[PDB]
Amino acid sequence: MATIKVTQTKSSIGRLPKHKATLRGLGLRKINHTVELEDTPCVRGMINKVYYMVKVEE
Amino acid sequence: GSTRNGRDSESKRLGVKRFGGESVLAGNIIVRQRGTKFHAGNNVGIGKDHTLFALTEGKVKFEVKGPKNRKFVSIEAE
Amino acid sequence: DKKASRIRRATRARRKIAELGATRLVVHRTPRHVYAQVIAANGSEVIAAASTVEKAIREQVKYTGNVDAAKAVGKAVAERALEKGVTAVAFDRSGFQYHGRVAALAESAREAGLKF
Amino acid sequence: AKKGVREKIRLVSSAGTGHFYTTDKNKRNMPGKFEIKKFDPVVRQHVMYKEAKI
Amino acid sequence: MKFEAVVRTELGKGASRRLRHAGKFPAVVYGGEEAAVAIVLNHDDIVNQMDKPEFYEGIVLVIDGKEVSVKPQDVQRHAFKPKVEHMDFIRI
Amino acid sequence: MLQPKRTKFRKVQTGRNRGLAKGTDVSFGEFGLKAVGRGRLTARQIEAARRAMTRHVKRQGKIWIRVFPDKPITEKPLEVRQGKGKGNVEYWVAQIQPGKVMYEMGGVPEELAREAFRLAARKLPFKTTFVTKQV
RNA sequence: UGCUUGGCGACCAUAGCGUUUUGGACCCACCUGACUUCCAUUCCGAACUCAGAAGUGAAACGAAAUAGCGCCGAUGGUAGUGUGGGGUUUCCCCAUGUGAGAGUAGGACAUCGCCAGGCAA
RNA sequence: CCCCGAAAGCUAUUUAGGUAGCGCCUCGGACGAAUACUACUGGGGGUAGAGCACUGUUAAGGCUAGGCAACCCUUUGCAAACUCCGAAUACCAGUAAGUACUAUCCGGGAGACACACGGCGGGUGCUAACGUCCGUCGUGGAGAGGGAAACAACCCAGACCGCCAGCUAAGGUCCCAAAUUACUACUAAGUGGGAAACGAUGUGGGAAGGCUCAGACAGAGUCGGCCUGCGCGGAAGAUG
RNA sequence: UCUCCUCCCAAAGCGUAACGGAGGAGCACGAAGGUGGGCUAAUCACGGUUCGUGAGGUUAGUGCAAUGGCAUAAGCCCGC
RNA sequence: UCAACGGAUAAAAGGUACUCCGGGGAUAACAGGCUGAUACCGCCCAAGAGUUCAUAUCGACGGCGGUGUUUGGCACCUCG
Repeated sequence: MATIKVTQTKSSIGRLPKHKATLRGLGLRKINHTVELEDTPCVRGMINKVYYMVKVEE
Repeated sequence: GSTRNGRDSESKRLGVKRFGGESVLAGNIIVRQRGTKFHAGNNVGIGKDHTLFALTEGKVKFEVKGPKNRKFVSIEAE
Repeated sequence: DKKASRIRRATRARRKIAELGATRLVVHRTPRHVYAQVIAANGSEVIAAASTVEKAIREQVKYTGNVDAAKAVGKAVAERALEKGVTAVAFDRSGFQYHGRVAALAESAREAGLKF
Repeated sequence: AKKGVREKIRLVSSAGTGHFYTTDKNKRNMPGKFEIKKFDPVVRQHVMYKEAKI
Repeated sequence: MKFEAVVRTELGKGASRRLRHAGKFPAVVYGGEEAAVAIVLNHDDIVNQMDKPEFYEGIVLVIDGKEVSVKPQDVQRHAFKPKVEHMDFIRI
Repeated sequence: MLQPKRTKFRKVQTGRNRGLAKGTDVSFGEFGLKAVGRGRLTARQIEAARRAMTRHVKRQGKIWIRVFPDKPITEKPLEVRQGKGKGNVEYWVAQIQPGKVMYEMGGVPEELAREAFRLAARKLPFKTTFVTKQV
């Protein structure tokens, strides 16, 4: 319900195509870029998809 | 020094064309099959090649029914 | 098993009638007695029903196993279904040949105004 | 290779419309001229049709 | 024979495997009316006694402080190593 | 040398040999020879090991061969270029995974079994272990 | 109000078979008769069919009982596997997610609707 | 100079190093979320696995028709073209949030239709090849920078330009060469810094066992297995 | 070898290559099509100079490959 | 049976060491490269042979490596 912050920590070069789409869907654009997003099962699911290259702050 | 083999037919693009829950118009082919791998249930016709197609508009429903536990495609009114 | 054989002979029509979604007039026939039910399309609920085990038909007829009885039952079930607003039925022989009592019942149910 | 021996024939309307169906026959199984009722579209009626060549 | 048993909090492949790396092994106790209990046993302890016949006749498992008489019901052994991967104990 | 008396199909795609064995328990005898390694056991390899064992036991006790070579293996002939169809069946193999009890022995002393099995083990292309019937 | 039977269904083995027992009030079944011929036999009234009702529940059928056989079936583990890492890379492991098949404990001798009949309320 | 940016595929071809339509690029126009990602819901699976109920194939024993042994029974395996079963994923569809100029349609212009390696699933091959043929994802192609001595295709990471600023990735921190100290172990082999079966009182750890002050082992310990870490031999090539 | 069909390879939607693994087709049928009615296999056991009864349950059948189907048969017989 | 099956013509076989041109290291022959089935060398087990006795010498049935070293595989370099 409340907004979480999500940073991209690793590159999106070479990532599976769907994983790149997911980053686009979180609104992440470059390394160290942080987005604030409403915490949602949907937003959480995207994060789970790209956990290896995304740090969450709650 | 040769192969007696070499041959194969063209793939016949069989299979489920509209899955569970899909909205179909009357006439829409649902399944293309060889024999009745799926049987025709309510609001579903069966062609000469055992093509199942929607007799009415609605939603495709698969269902196991009957004493043999056979799969049936029906169109549900929705 | 005679009953199974008969039920085998019945299935094709009964399945068809179900597919057509028609109101069905099912006829059972036993050496003594004869029966007629009008059943909804669902095949679960009976709309109208006549037989020689029923007191009113049993009294009005001589033997229950006769072709004369089958004419009574045909007439009864038809009248009772027409009361229920059942017009146009599909006739389920139930595996008996369309003949003798079964056809007699059918004819009487046609004469009374059931359309088939 | 071709193993087909069934002779093609033209069935012709017994009305003088000249409408013909085509088909084939095994000439051994059917030596005589084939005859069969078929809908003639010109006279819009089912009439007898009889075999003829081609 | 009496063995200490600890009730498993974490279950499944990743946990089961970690136990086995730690010299313990997942096991389950079931039978009677009580629900099946998932327990950890010490491998060396159990395996050392599995040569004795009495082991197969009956042992006591101290689970959650409570002594429970159980017979060995099933053993899953390693493919080729002399190890035990899992045991089923049926309450006696 | 063992091979199927007949087969549905003369040639078989290579495939893979992943997994652990199914028949991993001494089910007929008292002692068995179990595979620790993975590999193909040829029919020749199987018979070499069987002869080794049998000679040693000296017509005492029973031996169970629990592996059957039923996978035909083809080789291209020498001085043939790639192509013109799959090669000819040269030999049969049995796919061995870790755990597979390949042979079993009974009605002998355990020490004689261990020796018989060590001798057979030396004819085989992967590692093995002596195993006993268990409760 | 039951308790039964008959018809038509739902459902399609936790429902099934097998075995045992039980039932004729009705019903159901077997049954009786069929040059006289409605109808029937690629021969036969077996079946189909018709006219019947003396007999009998023998068979069948229904019901009950029976885990005997099938069926169902956890928990736990195991296999595999999506993603990301690692390796000793013909094959594996680790983190996380998912998670069988087999087997075990056990379950189970169905549940339900409409109509009609008999008995009994 | 600025912006975008492929393909080495499919189908057909007297075609195979050509060409055509399609796929992929671009430009204009129309259209506007119909698209992608995720959660949830609904689907169909017959793959991995597994299993032996079928079809085959396999072992032992029983029972026995037959003439040793069917067929059955019990036990036990195997399967690309077996299945009583059966995932993960993927795909199809719906619902919904957030993010995104997405999707689609009609026109102008192409280019390409020799692909490569790497991962994963496979066929072929010897589970050989910097081999070959597919599927799928990545990179190269058309991609600089850092690492991997040097090294298209691996790891990290996408270069608008300038800066004698700072933080980090992979990878590193004795000297070449930018950057590390402390502590705890193990290894003695320059193992590290090529190579297996197998061999061996090398050595470290763990959990048991046998035998022993009624005397073990060759007057106090001793013997042998198991689970494990690290080492040794096995180990021969041509300019240095 | 060249077109077509079936299976496998093919990675549980579709599709997917090799001078990869296996087979088929280049027709047949005026009924072997339509429909109404009817019917239900294989193989054994046992008794009889094909017949009867039982078991069994489709292991049969399908004009012709394989695959998927098929008892309400799509299999088998007959009338029109 | 336009079956070369999207079907160049209605109508078509060969030779060239007498040869020619345009190309290709897209593609063979030499040598290099990769690979190591094969080969060669080594080793493991030890059936046995060896009067007796596995191991003086030899080493069946099988197994594991090394070399690049035979026979091969591939088509990476080179056909201005």
